[PDB]
Amino acid sequence: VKPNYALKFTLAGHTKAVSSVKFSPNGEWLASSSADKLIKIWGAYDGKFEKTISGHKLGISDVAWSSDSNLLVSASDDKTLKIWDVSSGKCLKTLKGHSNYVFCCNFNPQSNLIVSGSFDESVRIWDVKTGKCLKTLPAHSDPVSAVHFNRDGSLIVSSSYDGLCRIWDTASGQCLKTLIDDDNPPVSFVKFSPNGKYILAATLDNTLKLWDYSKGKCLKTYTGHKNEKYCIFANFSVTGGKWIVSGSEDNLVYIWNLQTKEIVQKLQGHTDVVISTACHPTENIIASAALENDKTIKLWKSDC
Amino acid sequence: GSARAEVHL
Repeated sequence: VKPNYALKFTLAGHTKAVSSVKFSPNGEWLASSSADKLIKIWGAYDGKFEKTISGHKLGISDVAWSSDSNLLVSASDDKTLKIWDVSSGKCLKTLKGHSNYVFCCNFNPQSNLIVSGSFDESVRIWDVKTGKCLKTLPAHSDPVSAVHFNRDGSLIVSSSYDGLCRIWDTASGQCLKTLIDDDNPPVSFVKFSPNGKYILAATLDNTLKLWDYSKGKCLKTYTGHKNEKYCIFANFSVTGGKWIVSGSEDNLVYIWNLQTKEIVQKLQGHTDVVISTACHPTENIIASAALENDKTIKLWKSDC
Repeated sequence: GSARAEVHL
């Protein structure tokens, strides 16, 4: 079986390249971050603009929701992360500690911690309540492209332009594993699978790979798209058919069958690199965002 | 405008 995603809405608003889009865990909203220093909230089902959240001094590279859909955390070129209360729009805390651009961020499952990756080549773990840095991990030898907590939050996976994917013990900060294949291209994105058994990793050699974390080996590879310059997000679509979703440097959204690795659909419409995609938690809905020459977000819907 | 929207060598 194959999906039939069709364009339903195009969201205009950001004045510069959009950097990331994420659906709230409760499925009510879509948050977007942009090089325009802003975060915008949109209705997940109707694509209707809700509000703008401002505060950062420079462009934003990533934004993420807390487990209860009440908070957001953003990573910016101003070298800070900001925790926001979505309902009030207030900046609850500004996390200062990184010495260079903050590139990626995420809350842990209980949302009491935030993990961040920066151009300073480190990974930091922060306490949400106090906004204080708990640990600084000398994780890589190049910018950290992504950071993500596993299902129970005991592990953190990080990726970097240095070509490595490393898994860290949240409590001790010890490097528990370094994953790399036969080549050393920059690793542009990583994240644990929904069940926490795998790690989906993107490398700047036009490849996505599904790794078995425990065994430390590559199980599947997804190819066919273009990705050699930007850190494009990738997702696990689990509402209908089990797919792998990702933007591409040819302005398209690619969708692969996770098990067979075959391309099942390509979404056309954006006018620039699709830097970020996200899959709704309960409906077969995909949100995609593009760079500078496009500046829009698109919502696609499928029956399966 | 932001690191992610730029190319890194």
